[PDB]
Amino acid sequence: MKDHLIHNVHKEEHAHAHNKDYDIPTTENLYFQGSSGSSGDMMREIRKVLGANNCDYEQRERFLLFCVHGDGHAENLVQWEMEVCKLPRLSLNGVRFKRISGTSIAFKNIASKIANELKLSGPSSG
Repeated sequence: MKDHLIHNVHKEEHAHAHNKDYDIPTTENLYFQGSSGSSGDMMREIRKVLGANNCDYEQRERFLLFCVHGDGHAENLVQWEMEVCKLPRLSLNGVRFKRISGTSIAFKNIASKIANELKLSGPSSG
């Protein structure tokens, strides 16, 4: 069971709401929205961002990739896993950012960027 044939199905919808009214918990996890097709593309696209930001990743599970950023040393280094999943409630591939190690500051400052590239929501701390 190997995908030998290519498949490019892009969709474009103009139905959404522009409002800043969300309820985020106090836990240590960030949320984002902005799928680029199917749960698969997510992996491909996402990874693309890392490579661009001199960031490496270690695939663990079919829908699990160990993302990591490296600038110069640990202080700047940051490890986080990105799992791709979809729920009926939100009905939108919810990409959760789990900080395995490193620092919050860098963990966020970088989390905000990745989103920009993946045309993801891009939530901030207000």
